[PDB]
Amino acid sequence: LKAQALAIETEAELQRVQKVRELELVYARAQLELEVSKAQQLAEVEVKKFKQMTEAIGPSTIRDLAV
Amino acid sequence: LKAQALAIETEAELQRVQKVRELELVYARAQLELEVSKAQQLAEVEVKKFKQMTEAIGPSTIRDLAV
Repeated sequence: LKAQALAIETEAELQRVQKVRELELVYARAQLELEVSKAQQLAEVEVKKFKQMTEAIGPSTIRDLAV
Repeated sequence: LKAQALAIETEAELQRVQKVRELELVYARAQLELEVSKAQQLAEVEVKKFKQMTEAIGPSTIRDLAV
């Protein structure tokens, strides 16, 4: 009889753990694409701002700011 | 019976956690585009202000301010 109750509460527990973790995995990957969305989109403003003012000086004079 | 009540309060809890986090994800990505909106738009005033006064000196004389 002690094994019957161990099966009942094991069935109950795994129904919950499964139903929880599967739903938490949806939230986990939504945070990811939002994280990736940020890192790549702030990397655009970094590159483009570097590219604009790298040509203003010119890639012929920038070699003469640390000699 | 203890497993019935564990299913009832697990169903209740996950209905809330799901409904909360899904709505918080909307606010989370609205803060992002506003963050990206700032970083790129203040990077314009930085580049353009650098570009205007980089030509005033001229990219032929700026090499002679640290020799």
